[PDB]
Amino acid sequence: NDELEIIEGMKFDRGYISPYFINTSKGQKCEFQDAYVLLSEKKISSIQSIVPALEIANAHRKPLVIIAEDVDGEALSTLVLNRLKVGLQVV
Amino acid sequence: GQAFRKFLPLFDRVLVERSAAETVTKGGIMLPEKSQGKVLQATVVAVGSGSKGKGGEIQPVSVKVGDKVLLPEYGGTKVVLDDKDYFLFRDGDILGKYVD
Amino acid sequence: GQAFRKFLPLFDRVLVERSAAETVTKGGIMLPEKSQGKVLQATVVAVGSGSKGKGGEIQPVSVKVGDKVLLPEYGGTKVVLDDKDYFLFRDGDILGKYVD
Amino acid sequence: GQAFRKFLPLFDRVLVERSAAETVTKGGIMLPEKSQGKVLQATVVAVGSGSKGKGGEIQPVSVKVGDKVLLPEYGGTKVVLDDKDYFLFRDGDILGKYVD
Amino acid sequence: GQAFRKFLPLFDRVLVERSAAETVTKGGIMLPEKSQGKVLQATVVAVGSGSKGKGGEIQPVSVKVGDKVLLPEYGGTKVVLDDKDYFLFRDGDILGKYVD
Repeated sequence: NDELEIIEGMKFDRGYISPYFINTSKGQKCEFQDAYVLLSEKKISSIQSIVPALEIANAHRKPLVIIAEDVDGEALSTLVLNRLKVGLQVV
Repeated sequence: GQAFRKFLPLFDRVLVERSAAETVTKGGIMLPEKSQGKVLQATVVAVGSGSKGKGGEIQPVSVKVGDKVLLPEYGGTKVVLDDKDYFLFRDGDILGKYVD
Repeated sequence: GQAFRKFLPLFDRVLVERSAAETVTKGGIMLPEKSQGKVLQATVVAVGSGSKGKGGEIQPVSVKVGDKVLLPEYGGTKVVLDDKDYFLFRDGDILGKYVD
Repeated sequence: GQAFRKFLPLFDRVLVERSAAETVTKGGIMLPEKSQGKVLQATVVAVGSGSKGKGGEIQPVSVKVGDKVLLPEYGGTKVVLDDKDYFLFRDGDILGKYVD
Repeated sequence: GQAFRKFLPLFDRVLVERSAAETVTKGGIMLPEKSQGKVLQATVVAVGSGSKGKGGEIQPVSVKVGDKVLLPEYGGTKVVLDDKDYFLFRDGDILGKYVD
């Protein structure tokens, strides 16, 4: 049968970089409410460029979604480590 | 000269111990163990007897055991005492000294 | 020697602070923050005790804290004190001194 | 030492000013501004205090302000005073001196 | 100078013997004979007469036969005495000395 699907909001067809950020088992989704959004035009590589955003997010106890050109090894390692060992809400 | 764990530097060499690297920022952000690299803060644990590079009588080393020093980022010789790592520099290589 | 923020240079090393770079021309034209590069104007913040390169007794450093100096464009060691950046040179590397 | 525009060379350094390049030949032929290159005629504008390379007491610089000198073609450090360009050499680098 | 097996070092050279490498860990694990490489623990077996690098009268060597020393990882000259291997260093190359 034919179907009609309505897509609302802003859907841009890009997935999570690492499976470690998933926090919802049913459906394999990373879901957050009242999240900060960090928009980066250029690639994020170094730990200095990424740590301040994590500090700001953790100070206010809010999740953080980082939309960027790409995330490199050092920053990604910091993100996954903090998410796994602290429960930091990041994606 | 002043010995340390039965080891005595020769001439103007100084044996120092590097401080522990930071693992958590001033906030709550923890750091990967591969990102700290090398730290330039050290404490002097052993001192040699005197400088052979001085003409005539040899001069004493300019630092004393227990001082906190700022090291260069390129020098140092690795030694192991009681399975702990210490670094041997020349008295002229130490960049600076901290005071309290 | 004269200390600064609990840091003391050794021998004939001099610790200096670089001046702030220009951001607006003498007119109203502002400059990109990537174009200023490095400035060769500095102020002396700390001085060592004396030169080890002099035979016999060591000689005092030729500059005093507070002087304004013209630095070379290739030397200098980076140090951090209270999260601010300072540069460590040798007393013989300083190109010139300004007077008022 | 003798200062110039509030600038004083250190040790045995000499600050000199290059002469203006020729723009018209002895006849009526004018020369492109890209062809003159660099001129080796200079006038001494500032002199340092003394040579650190001499053992014992430091010796005075061998030239005085106002002399006309023949410089080498490979050395010199560029400095700017009141937006005018001056060149800093070592006292031993100056090739020759002119007399009247 | 003190001889050893009818061999006498010249000037400030020191002849030392390397210690035997570990073959079994502190537990029961044995190690391949190709993995130990080179050991930096040595015992002094012969000492020279004095340093030719000192101006004027020559100075005696700073170590005595029987001392245990920590050697550098890059120097040393190979010699054979009674089919056993010994290593010849300069008195200034020895990194450190052990005491009991």
